[PDB]
Amino acid sequence: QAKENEKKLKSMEAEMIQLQEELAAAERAKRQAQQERDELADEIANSSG
Amino acid sequence: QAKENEKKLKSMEAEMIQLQEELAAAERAKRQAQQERDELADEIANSSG
Amino acid sequence: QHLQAEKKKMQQNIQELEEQLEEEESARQKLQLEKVTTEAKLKKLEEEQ
Amino acid sequence: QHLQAEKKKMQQNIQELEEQLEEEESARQKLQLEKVTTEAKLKKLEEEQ
Repeated sequence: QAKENEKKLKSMEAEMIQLQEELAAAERAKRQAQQERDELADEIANSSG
Repeated sequence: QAKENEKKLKSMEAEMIQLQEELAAAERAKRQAQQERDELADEIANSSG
Repeated sequence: QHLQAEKKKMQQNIQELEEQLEEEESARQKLQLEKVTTEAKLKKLEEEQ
Repeated sequence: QHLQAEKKKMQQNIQELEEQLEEEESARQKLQLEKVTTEAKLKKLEEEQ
């Protein structure tokens, strides 16, 4: 069973690497989302003025 | 060794848990930006347009 | 017989304690990720509001 | 002597596991409290949204 516990850590490593890809893709969209959100926030303010 | 190997699993879980913290916030940022990139955009064409 | 029974009874306690660690760690790993993910979502949910 | 020596090791293993269970269980309880607080706060933001 000790190998099973080690396999769980190794299995989590594969999921951890996969999570990095999701975070990397999400981080790229999050950074771009802030620019689009800030643009709309400032654009909507200019429309009121 | 099973208990020691298990410590590495819980320690490695911090990486997956830490990545999920940034992934959840990064993924949620797209929803907040999309809700504002489209709502304000449609309103910008009505207010600014 | 006392040492054999004690060492045998103590061995069962280690199995019960080891089983509890696996169950406690299994729930802690999922609870820790849920707590961190929920905490990260809370920080992002506040920005959404 | 070999039985008592191995029997005493079981007590040390049980004691060594008790400190781990007490630490893991204590840390797990703290994570559950934070998850409940974050989940409750997240529900308020989601309801307001």
